[PDB]
Amino acid sequence: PKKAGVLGSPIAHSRSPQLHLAAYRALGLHDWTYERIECGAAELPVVVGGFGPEWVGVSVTMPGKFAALRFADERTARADLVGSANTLVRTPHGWRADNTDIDGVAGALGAAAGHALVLGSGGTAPAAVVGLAELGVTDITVVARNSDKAARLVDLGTRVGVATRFCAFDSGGLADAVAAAEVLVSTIPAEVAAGYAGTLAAIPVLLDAIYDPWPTPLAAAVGSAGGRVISGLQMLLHQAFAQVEQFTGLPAPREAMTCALAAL
Repeated sequence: PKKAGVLGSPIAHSRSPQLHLAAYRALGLHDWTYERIECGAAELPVVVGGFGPEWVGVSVTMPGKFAALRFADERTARADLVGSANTLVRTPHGWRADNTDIDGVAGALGAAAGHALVLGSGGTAPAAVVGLAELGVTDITVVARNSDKAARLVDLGTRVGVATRFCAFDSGGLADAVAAAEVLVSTIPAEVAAGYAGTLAAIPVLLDAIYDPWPTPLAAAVGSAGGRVISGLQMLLHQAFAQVEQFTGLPAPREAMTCALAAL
């Protein structure tokens, strides 16, 4: 019997246990548990440090992903690349940090090329840039409120081989940016994106990281226009596959987890 869970604040409405427990069931790991743990950044070392030996690893959501990367004694190249970790895995002597939000974006989209648009400068935005690059996107426009953080994201794009630029929200460049991109990944709150929904509506494909409440105004606008709409639930599904594999040592049971997501 082993233990896993998700660390975050807030955490009460996490859908991670539904996915992980569906997976453990399908794998015949019936005795494993997966718990929602209220945990902020400063509290992360207290909780993970206090884990007994039956803990195999934990998922980490906001606001602990930077603290998670620091707490680990070992970090994957991709976690290093995006600058934070949503996964901690127990190793013989310590903890390894990974970031599966990259898989979350790349897997939810399946494929992409040419030009992409990313809303937001922090959160899952770095993972989205890397995930987009991974799929073979060659040009990314970052649209964000924070111009300083956006420049850092732009440099990351450049460093994974992608022509990357910043476009301010209310600079009069957004329409041109939408017209040139084939896919939009939105990492900002639905409340912020809503006012831009009319301009963003024309995008051929939307991946909205938000999944609750649903639909977001942006999703409704794109869906109304006939664009492909992918909810945040798909990102959650695809980032969970790699965590299940690292926690269990077994292949992610994709059909069982997909059935659990449909219920979600």
